[PDB]
Amino acid sequence: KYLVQNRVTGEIYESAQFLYILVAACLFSNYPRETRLQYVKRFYDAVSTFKISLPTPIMSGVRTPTRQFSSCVLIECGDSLDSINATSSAIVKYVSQRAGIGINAGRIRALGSPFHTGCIPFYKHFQTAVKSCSQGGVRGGAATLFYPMWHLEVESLLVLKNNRGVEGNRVRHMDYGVQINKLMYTRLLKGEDITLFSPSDVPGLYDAFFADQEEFERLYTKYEKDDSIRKQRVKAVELFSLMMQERASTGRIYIQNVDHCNTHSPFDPAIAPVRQSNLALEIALPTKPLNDVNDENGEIALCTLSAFNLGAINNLDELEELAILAVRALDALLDYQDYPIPAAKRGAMGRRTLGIGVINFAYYLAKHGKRYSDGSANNLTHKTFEAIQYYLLKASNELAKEQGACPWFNETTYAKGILPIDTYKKDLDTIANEPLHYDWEALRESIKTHGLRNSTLSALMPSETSSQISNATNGIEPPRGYVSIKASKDGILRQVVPDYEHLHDAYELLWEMPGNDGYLQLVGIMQKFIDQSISANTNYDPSRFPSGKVPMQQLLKDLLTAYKFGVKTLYYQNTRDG
Amino acid sequence: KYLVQNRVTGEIYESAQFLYILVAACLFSNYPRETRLQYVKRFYDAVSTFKISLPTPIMSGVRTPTRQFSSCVLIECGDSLDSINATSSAIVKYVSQRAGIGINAGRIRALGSPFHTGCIPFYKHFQTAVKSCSQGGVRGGAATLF
Amino acid sequence: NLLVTKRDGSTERINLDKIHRVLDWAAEGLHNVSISQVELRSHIQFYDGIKTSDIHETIIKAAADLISRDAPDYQYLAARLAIFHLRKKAYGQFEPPALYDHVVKMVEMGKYDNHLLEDYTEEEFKQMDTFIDHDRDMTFSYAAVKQLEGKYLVQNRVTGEIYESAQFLYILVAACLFSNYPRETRLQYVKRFYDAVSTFKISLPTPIMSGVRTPTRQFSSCVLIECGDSLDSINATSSAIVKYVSQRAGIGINAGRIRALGSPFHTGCIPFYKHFQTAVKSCSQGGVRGGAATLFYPMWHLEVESLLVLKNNRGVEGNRVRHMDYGVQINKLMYTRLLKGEDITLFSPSDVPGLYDAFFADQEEFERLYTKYEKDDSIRKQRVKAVELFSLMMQERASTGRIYIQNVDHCNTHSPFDPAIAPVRQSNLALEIALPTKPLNDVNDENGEIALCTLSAFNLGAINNLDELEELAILAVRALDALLDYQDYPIPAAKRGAMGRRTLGIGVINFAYYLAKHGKRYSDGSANNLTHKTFEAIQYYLLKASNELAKEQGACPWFNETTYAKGILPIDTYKKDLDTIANEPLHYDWEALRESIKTHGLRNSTLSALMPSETSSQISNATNGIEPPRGYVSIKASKDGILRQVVPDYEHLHDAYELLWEMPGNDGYLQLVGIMQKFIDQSISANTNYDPSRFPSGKVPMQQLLKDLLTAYKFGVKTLYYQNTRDG
Amino acid sequence: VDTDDLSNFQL
Repeated sequence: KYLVQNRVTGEIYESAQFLYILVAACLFSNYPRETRLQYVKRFYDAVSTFKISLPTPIMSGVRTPTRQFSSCVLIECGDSLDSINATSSAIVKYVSQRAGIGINAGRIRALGSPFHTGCIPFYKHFQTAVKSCSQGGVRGGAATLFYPMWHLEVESLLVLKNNRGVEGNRVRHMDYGVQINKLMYTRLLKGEDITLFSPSDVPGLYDAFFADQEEFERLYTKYEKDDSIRKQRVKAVELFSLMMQERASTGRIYIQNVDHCNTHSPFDPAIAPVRQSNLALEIALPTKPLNDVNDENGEIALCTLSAFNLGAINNLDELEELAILAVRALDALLDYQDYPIPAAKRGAMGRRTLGIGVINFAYYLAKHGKRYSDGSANNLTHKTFEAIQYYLLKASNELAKEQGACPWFNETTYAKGILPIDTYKKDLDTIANEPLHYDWEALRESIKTHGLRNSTLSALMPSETSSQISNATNGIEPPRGYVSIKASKDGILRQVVPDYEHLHDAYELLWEMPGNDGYLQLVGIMQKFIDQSISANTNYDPSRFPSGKVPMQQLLKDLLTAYKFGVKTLYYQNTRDG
Repeated sequence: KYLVQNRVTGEIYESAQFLYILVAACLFSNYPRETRLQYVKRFYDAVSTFKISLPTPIMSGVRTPTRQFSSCVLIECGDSLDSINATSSAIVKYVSQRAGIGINAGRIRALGSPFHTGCIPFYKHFQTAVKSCSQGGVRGGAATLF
Repeated sequence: NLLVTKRDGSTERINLDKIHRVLDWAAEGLHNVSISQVELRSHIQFYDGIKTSDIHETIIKAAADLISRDAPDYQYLAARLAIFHLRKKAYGQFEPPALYDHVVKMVEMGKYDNHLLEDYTEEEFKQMDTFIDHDRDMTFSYAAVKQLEGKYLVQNRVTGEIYESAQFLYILVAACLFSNYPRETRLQYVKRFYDAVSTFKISLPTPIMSGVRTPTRQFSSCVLIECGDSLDSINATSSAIVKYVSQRAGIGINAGRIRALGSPFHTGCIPFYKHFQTAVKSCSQGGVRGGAATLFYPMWHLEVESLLVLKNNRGVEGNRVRHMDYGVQINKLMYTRLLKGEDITLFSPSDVPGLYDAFFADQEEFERLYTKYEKDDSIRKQRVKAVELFSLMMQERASTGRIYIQNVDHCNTHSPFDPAIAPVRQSNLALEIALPTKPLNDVNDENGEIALCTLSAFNLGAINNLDELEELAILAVRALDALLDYQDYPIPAAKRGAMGRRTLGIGVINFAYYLAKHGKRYSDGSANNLTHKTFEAIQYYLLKASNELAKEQGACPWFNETTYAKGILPIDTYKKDLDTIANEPLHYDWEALRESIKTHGLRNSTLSALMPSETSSQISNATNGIEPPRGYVSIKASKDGILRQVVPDYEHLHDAYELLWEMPGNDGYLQLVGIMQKFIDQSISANTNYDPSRFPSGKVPMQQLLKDLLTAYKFGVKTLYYQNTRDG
Repeated sequence: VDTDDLSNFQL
């Protein structure tokens, strides 16, 4: 899926270094002769020696006649048929180019409102839209759909992929992100009730849920008293129980902490709130609904991705040179790639958002004699991710000085002199004491002055195909075992975790972890520095629990733990089997 | 189905001959004042003695503030994503007003073509559009695909 | 910084040093345990504002999760951490209050019985406080402490409050049982009984462990009821059951006298068995959980074929009574019929006068009457092939595992009771109790007899040699005999049985462990003479204590009905074939004891019975009863996580053990059960065991089932309890 | 689920 080849005859036309050199060439084509080839040489070196990892669409496309490189899109739906249709048409367009979709559909009014018929028929429609270009209707095209926990129709929505219901009650082939904030959790702890409203019956309520927490607090309590308003009342424990139950059995009912996404964010939630995520739960960008597929007032969020290989670098100041290369390569791509829907071009040219993450982290901790589960890797994670975010911000800063900041820069918290080191969850101070090694105060000013080329830089995405290229452990995840097995018509494909020979004892394989606490702390410490979010998983081995049944108590506790350490999103829940 | 009434209080406001006369008065309202009431009387007579049968949407709506009376639409889909999307949007709009649909989807190219993935995924997408405004994707909204 | 929410409800700085100290104190003298490891696994779970109680739960569980064959001392680390948590829960600090101050407070709260204060002076509580060694708490295993916290320690059932610690439980249990002793000897008896139980030499059963010292007087946990062949008797039996199960007793029911379906009980036994079932389950949380029974009947009953399949889960509802266990009753003649490949004749008890009685008491009278009635063809009778009947029984025994065997002849020829006056005609739930009974006409019929038995056990792993049993037997007999006078009796026929015969059942725990440390095994015959040696010591010293007690306090009212009264001893009446498998001679003066018994009699009509123990032996980390363990580590579920127990002294003895499935067959174990029964007054809860994978095609041959049945018979085995089949 | 066990947690 990389080398330029004849799809029908099976002819291969090139080799890996031609791919690498030419990918460098196209991304730096427009640079001045003065510096052009030097940029090409050093970017080639960085990717051919596995220091920078590039995603599939770039790996197979850049240098060919195609300009289709967007692989993740975020679309927000308004509460009207026109918006519903625009959303649907945008999806169809992007999935025919193989993009993964994140859809915010929480604004659609509930069944029985003054969408007399409700959300679900429309969710089915988005499903068919997503699957409209799939080899049979299962293979290819994927989506996660997002909605608030307090939506009137929530109980119906939580079971949407429960494979044991009735057809018109089910939309099984999308994943879901349930959206929560401080107040919902408090209601859980205090053992109280949650009130369910349709968005339409509570003016200003949906907006506050993301932007202003104490405004949300006021309006919620107000509308809980006002008994002319259509409302459903449920026990907080039964709602969270239902969600976590559905999360446990399908493994794909996700969590987004909307307050964390806005209090600790590169965006001012009053002007550009973050209100959803993407397919895999690491992208966090602002959006606006469309009236029409071509509505130049809407905004569809896009993000170009890449990764640093933490196993190919010898020390952390190598990241300076690498961050420069990564930022400038990806920022050039934004100007190179096609945009099939005008609202998406708006998002990309307005904000110039990037998502640059890591691969080979398990390997990295291994060779430093650290582990996931015990807290032994906390200060090293803090040290490592500080270096990453500081050097990314520096590159985008030098680029802003060179080529001008991004059109909508003034909407970032960055523009106001505020940094991630100012807005992070306070409880992270109780679990790591590494101090900052870089001049965050010089950088604050240099940002106040010249701004940033890109509104976001960092996001921790899963990688699977990408990290195979450089024999790397996937993203920030611990491996399941020493050898990874894959099927192909060419026979059984095996991969052995890097430097197994010297490090087999150093690794902490996934199921060796007594619980989730260690890993969730590392995800917290990471999020301190990450612009967007992280694709974090929760994991449970039934055989560590009485009668092989995972207690709800433990599920709820770990959910709250992630919350406690400022975790923005929770992705897959894996259950060991056998 | 026919007499103006309250949904909630279930209270009924008119009798049949008021329905018949006003349907007439509405339809013939723009006629010149030398033929108008003559047409109204003769049409009133035709329907109230069962010689002309009027469809449900007219029978229930003509005289009220609504203007939704189209009960049957026919949409042709072209062989492109732009057209497939337009067809889908139009179906959603019309099924929300309770219209029945005829869709022509013959021009969509077959599985394997240089679209590539075939008609059936697009048919499903028409089906969800058709059912986008009903109970639980089963009752309400009907279509025939050609 | 990390903050901790205290007992009351206010924050405070986390104190990592105090946690480390408690762990270091807990680890004293333990081997192969990493404090550091336990620190890492629990600290990661902490968070800002953590309740102080949850820190202790986290460290305990953290230590508990490390319990393993390689590092078994985590059993004691976790245990001590839990003891330390329980002290702070009960008293607001590690140090228990003074005994008197505690007793006073508790009686006032309605949690301890107020007679404690009447029967003892404050100075007497001061003296008792000096016997107490609270550090004995450090000697419990983790699973032991879970049991204490679950169902022993005086606690608030609803709030979950714990009010006491294990030594207060032990001292006070001693106090109540010796309350009525003369000052001369009273406190010395209390001190030595406390020592014996707090150092695990004597094991006490649940009802005594959780009750004695509280306002309750409900201590009877096993009852034996015999049903007569009338509706009045049927109803009396039913009412007695309901009464006892509401107090949680296990029931043994003899229902073999009820006439068969079609007699001149036109409708038959089964509707009545269903009734006894509902009676047994009348106080059960859903109708499955709690209240248990074994029902007994003769193999030759006319309705037997219907009865054998009663728990076969694949029949029709009115053919099935699934939630009781069954004991099939057999004698020499039935077995002979099997061997000789002949027929067995089935009669209803009602059509054969004198036949049912002889079946238990007089074997050759049974022989005569049986053959007589087999000829007399006016008598309603069914004829079946002996092989098909035994096949059916053993088949049902194999698949449910709970169709039991009682050898009624062995229960009467080798018995502390004269079968002409007081025959043994049934057993209890678990098949170790063997006492006489008489049917009731009414729940309050003062002519009926319901058998009761108070239980206890010697820990064979806590004693250094066999003459320690003298001092221990004295303590056990006198403690249990006092209880008989202390406990309530809700049904007059039961009070009759207990005050008439004063029957006790004192057995063993930790036998597998005991054989292990003597380099002996179960399956090869290597433990025969040691078993003979060990159980001779047990029975001789029990009889001696009950004899000294008879001299001190008078023999039991119905003593004259025992074979003991007639000068006959267990060493006179045992199955003769035991001479072909052991040659240990007798080490004690059985002839002096014979005379001293002829003269002064016994306080108690029975003393010994080998009962299963499960909960009890957990308290002292002991292997269960006389059973070999299944594996080195025993796993249990609880809402507190996975509970592990490691067989005692695994470190030095792993090779010495013979785990259950390591046994090639049943022969070795059945011989040890035989040799034991030589000395046991009552019976033994013996099991049969089969691993399908030792047999062709994984199917256990009936030939082997029948052979082992006959082997048990051959060595004088009275009862056969569970059949376990390995799975997987 | 135990609401008392949860309720201690500080968010």
